[PDB]
Amino acid sequence: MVTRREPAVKLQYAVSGLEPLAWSEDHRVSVSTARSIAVLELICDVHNPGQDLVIHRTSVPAPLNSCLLKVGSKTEVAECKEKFAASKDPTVSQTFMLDRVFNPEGKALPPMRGFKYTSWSPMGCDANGRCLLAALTMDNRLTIQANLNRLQWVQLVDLTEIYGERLYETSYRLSKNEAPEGNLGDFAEFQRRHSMQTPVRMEWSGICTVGSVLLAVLFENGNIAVWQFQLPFVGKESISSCNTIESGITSPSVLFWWEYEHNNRKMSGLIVGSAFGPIKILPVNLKAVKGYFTLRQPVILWKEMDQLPVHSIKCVPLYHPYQKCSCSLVVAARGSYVFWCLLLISKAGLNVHNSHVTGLHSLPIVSMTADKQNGTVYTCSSDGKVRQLIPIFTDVALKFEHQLIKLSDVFGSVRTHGIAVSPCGAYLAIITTEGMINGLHPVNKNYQVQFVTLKTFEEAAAQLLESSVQNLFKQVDLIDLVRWKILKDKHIPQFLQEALEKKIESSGVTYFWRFKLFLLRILYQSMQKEPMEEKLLEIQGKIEAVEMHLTREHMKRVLGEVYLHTWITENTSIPTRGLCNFLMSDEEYDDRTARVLIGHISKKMNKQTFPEHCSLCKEILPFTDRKQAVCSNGHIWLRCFLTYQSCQSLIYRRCLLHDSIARHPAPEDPDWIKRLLQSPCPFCDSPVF
Amino acid sequence: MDALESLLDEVALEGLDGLCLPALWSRLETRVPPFPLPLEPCTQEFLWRALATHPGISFYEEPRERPDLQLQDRYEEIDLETGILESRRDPVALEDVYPIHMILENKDGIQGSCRYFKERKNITNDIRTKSLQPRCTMVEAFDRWGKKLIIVASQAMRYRALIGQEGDPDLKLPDFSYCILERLGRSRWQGELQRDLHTTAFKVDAGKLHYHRKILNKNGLITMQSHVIRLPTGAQQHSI
Amino acid sequence: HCRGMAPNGLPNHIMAPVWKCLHLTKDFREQKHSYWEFAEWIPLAWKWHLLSELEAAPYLPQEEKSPLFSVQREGLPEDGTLYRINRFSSITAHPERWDVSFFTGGPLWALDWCPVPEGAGASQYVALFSSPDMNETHPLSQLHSGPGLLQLWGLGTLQQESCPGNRAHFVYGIACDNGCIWDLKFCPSGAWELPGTPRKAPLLPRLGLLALACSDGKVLLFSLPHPEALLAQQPPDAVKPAIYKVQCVATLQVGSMQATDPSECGQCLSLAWMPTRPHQHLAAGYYNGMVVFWNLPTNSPLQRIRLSDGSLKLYPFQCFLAHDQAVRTLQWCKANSHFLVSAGSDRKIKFWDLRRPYEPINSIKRFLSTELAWLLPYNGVTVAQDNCYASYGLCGIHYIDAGYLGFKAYFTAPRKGTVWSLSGSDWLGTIAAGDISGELIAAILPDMALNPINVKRPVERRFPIYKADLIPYRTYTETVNHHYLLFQDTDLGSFHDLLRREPMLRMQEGEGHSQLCLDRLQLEAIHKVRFSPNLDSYGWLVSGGQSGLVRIHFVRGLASPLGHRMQLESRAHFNAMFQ
DNA sequence: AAGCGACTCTGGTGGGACTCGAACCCACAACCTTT
Ligand SMILES: [Zn+2]
Ligand SMILES: [Zn+2]
Repeated sequence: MVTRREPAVKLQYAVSGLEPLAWSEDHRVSVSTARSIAVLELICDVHNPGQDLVIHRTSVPAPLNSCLLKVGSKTEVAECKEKFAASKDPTVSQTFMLDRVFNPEGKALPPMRGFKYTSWSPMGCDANGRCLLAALTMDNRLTIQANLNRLQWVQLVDLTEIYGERLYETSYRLSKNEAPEGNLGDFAEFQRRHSMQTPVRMEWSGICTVGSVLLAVLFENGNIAVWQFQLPFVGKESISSCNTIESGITSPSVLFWWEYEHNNRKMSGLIVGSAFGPIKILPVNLKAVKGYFTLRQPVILWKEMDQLPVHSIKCVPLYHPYQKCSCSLVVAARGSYVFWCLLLISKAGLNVHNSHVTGLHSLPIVSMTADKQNGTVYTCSSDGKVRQLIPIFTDVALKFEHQLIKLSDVFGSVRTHGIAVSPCGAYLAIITTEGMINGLHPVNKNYQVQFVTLKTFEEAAAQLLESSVQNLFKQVDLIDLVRWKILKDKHIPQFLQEALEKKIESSGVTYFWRFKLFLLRILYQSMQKEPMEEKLLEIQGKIEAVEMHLTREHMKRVLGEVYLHTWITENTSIPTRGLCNFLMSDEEYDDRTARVLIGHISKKMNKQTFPEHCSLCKEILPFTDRKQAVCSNGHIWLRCFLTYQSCQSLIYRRCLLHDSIARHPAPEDPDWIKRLLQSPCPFCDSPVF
Repeated sequence: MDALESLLDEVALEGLDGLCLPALWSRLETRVPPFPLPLEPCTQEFLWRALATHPGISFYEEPRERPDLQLQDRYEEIDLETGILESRRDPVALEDVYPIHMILENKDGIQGSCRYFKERKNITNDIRTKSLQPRCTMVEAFDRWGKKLIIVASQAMRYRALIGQEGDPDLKLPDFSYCILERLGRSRWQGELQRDLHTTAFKVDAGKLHYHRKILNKNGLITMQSHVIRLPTGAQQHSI
Repeated sequence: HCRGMAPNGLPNHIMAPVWKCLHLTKDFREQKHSYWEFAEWIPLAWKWHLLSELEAAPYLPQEEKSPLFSVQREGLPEDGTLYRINRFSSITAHPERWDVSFFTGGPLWALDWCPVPEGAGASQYVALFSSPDMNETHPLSQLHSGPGLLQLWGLGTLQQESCPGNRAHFVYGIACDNGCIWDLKFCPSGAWELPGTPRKAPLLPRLGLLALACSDGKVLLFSLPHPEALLAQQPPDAVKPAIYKVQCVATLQVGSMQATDPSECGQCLSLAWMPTRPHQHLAAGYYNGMVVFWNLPTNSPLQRIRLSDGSLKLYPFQCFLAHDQAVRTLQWCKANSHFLVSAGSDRKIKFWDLRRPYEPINSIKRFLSTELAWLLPYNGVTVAQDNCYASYGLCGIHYIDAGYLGFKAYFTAPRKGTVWSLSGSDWLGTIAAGDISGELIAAILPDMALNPINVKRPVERRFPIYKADLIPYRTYTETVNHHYLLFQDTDLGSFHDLLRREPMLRMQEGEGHSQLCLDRLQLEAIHKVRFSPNLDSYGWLVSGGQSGLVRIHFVRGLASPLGHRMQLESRAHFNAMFQ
């Protein structure tokens, strides 16, 4: 099952920071590196025959200016820094001069502007339908990044800048009665004012219901700042609150969100793990949203303080077959071991079980990933071992069974600096480096990202047919396995065709028509893009037929909403009569529901024309055809594939696959089409941006 | 590729030397795949607004009017014997529109060839407001500046046009190696011959061109073929 | 800047940092050492089994007698005799100058002073390892796992009244089946107690805790009894080389519970104890470049297991890939133990913050380095180079600031050969370094809070201790049969007229111009150098090398009234605390 | 005067980039080369 996928991705700069590889729900892979964040965007390319992974590459630049954590007045801090560095005590003086938090830049110190950590938001956080990237530098600049156009990442906000000012405005006191304004000239208070705002790691919540998302930032002193962002996130404008909770955990290493549901009651908390070993779930006692609620009291998952640093945390929702109820499985990397804890609400409240699955590695675990759909864990160490670790349900709680996957057999002797798993578990991505060659060191070090197939084509095909999520973009990594097979064998495997026809016959929801359209477009590319010409014409005819079907279903739904809201007698933003004419144009499709709907509409429609005009002419556009409109002067305007209005604006939206086009919403548009314009592309479910 | 992107792509496939307005229309008319619009005078105003409203495009007045482009078509593509010969059939080597003058060691990291890079002046804020509203029509712009109006895409757009979507933006190249890549880019479908690059584009030792070309091969930004030049001697020459 | 000349003949502005370092080191140890640690790890007589003569024979280093040598001492009449001494034997100290020389039977590759609390006035010991064979040489990439002997040598108490007529005594050794030892480190404090401590017959008073970096890839931790307590248990007629087979307190090795997969880490190359109370962490550097930390007290079932013999096996709590090549040397920061430095054969020096191991505080690429010293009062580290990549005439010894002060590297001493080993005296603020040229030098650093570029003539701050020459008379026997070692010793009694005295001219004609010799065994080469960490004997130094001779020197000119002042006040305080 | 801490002034080497010298290769005309 595990075999390499063809393109290795070369990295220009050293891999950098904590747990440096991640794979977003949006199929963008980020590697945090000394001079950038490289982002690898996986495209199920339907326009080319190449069997490789089509990886579009972008990067976030490293900052040009080093970040100073604000601890006082610009002069007050300067005299303090002189005092400590000049101190004749070896301890005070060397503690100041060695710790890079106090010294983010210097005369002979390398600048720490590369990236410490990165976290991907859920989808829908961006101004487009996409996810945001939270990025942390090693000089503690925490920033939120988005790729609004395709080409260039822009910083939306710097959260360290805001939080520094908000601490300064409260004299670094969280409760104003609780502490003095301690003198900055005391090294303990000086260190504290740095420690209280040095971010360790951060994680996004799920989407809270108007949408909202939280971001929890963990600080070295055990404070956590819970940011609340309004969605879509557009900058400082969307920051609805910041609230700091004092965890009290000493030397906190890692953070993750716990979110859980039982009896449709929502609950949530923050799980936090110390570098000194223990793991605890905090109740998030403060939040503004009304639909969620929070855990009542902290629960201790591991108490031992054995100083095995909790390097990573992941958790997955599960349904336990024998307890016959939903439960949450937590897995945490602790040194070379995996700690696991299963959390199960019952009539007793929380029932909790835990263990260490042991003997996995002879070196500490350098990265960990959870297969969200199964709880399959992967774990990795710099000796190049990767171990697949399968949760098996037990009459109470779990057992874990595990196996090594031989990267030696696919890449040879290799070092692995990180792993990530695709959102459906289709691929494992690995940061490979030159390994020890028969006990010799490699002379030259070159980081790469490499991919291996975790699933067979037959399992990817089956899981797409039985897909509960029923959106192709949620499953680009599975349809890429299907794509690879079709391009490799230049035919659609018969069992997939037969099963898909059975689904289209027995269910026929537009997801299966979208899946058919994908297979046929990849088939067309496979056969070199006159029996071959006859076959090309045949399957292109089939593509056009199913492409036409998906169009009718969308047009029917649009008119099936024009009929429901107040009649737009001015015909303001939809070519209603043109669409009615287009639907009535043939008797070939018998669907009475459309034919009566256009009856009711055409009864209600105004006798005034309200035609669409070509802006270069102020002459009518007839609405002859799906894709584009033309006028007597010969201008050609594309039509918005969501609303069929002509995209005459100098900027308009394009699908991720460029298979489809959409208009930008305007203030003249009613709310209901401003919502309609947020639909994914009707042909490929990709963001239309 | 979309029509509006195919415009901005063509502006970015010329180097840092950019385009004149008549050169731009010539580039769109000679494009492959074909440009979707008929490029009528009203359309040229629409496309001009698409440039002026785009924040990455920028506009300059150069000290002197640029020559117009030749018919670039390099190859014979016919034979009287069986088949056809697609060997190079030499046009007149008229004065090059884009002589090589590399922008070395630039502090902003922008790279390419431009003979007037220090001498031309920005007129972006004359052609558009800082709110990106266009201040001039195309006919007003060409009336006021003629061929002295030069259109240049931002470095980020220009470098993207050389590496495509699968290419890695983090890769810096030496200025000489970038200027080789840029000299390829503006040739579109009919790449420069390595013979011609060292003989007359860069005017260097073949060892120098090979050496600086190495990095483009190593990172895989370019593709190598043997090709054939049919001389007026009737004999025909091998070149890369 | 303090004017005038010290009575030892150095300028006061050159000596003034040395005098300051006494107070700074005393103030540190009062705060961050302790009088007792690891109270469970105490020696038991039944864990020390005495080997018979027949059983010890595989372990003893194989040369039964030293090379012939003679020692010439500056300004004395020439001796002219050739000495030769048996394995495990010592010449008598010279009556004026108290240098002692003893022979260990093989090339010395590890060496440390047994640390003793201030004022104790104890007997002073060195623990050392000398390889079994003079000419065999071991690859880095492979585990060795052979036999070897850990040797403990008593030097006497090194009081002024004790030094005339002193001799080194081989008190005992431990026969190890764990290959050669590449590093030795004692627990910095709290390991030693009075030999008169009343303990029940199974127990023995504790001399120290000693960690061994073994060439088979693990660290071994021993608790050492005082010799008299062993000899009281030992039979009276026993063999005079006391060779014991001893159970470890713990074996420290990389791995995990039930993880049968053998670690790639390879040989253990270097050690550092945590400099500060309670010394609970021990670090090691490995051939694969990882730095590995063990939490010595750990009860946790995930780190500690007890073997059937009752010894511990400890797995690490933290490891990280410090270097892309063998990490040859570690130093752990005394002033704040959140920080550590390492250097590896990628020829980078990397400073680490152990709270944040993902990126070093500072990486400086340099020449290939053999050992580091981190003197307590100075923020930077002094580095000994292997010459193979340095520009000719610029190879030597460099002090390098960790980076905040931003000074250029300070070229403390040019050396022609590779400096094999380096030791900084915290008490003296001086540094000593051994060369394949067979020369031992010492150097006084300036106060490195102040910019070194003002040090307009560094040569006034360095002096030779001795140089070994081969005098005619590729393998050991062919070299020994045809050469003898002329040791030339400096008059360390004072540094008057230093730059005109012949040992300095000899050294200065060595520096820069002399050519390295490669058609011989390098029999003169010095491999380890160690200043005493103890306040008693603080002015003493030990060194040894390819000859398997080990030599002790008192740097009388750097011993000082403040050291005497501090020794007596510490004696009084110690005598009040323990009686 | 004698002394000090910047501020220079002087010979020497390496780091990465790049000139260097060589064989290797095209396709043609010359014709030696063959039944
Ligand atoms: Zn028109
Ligand atoms: Zn689409």
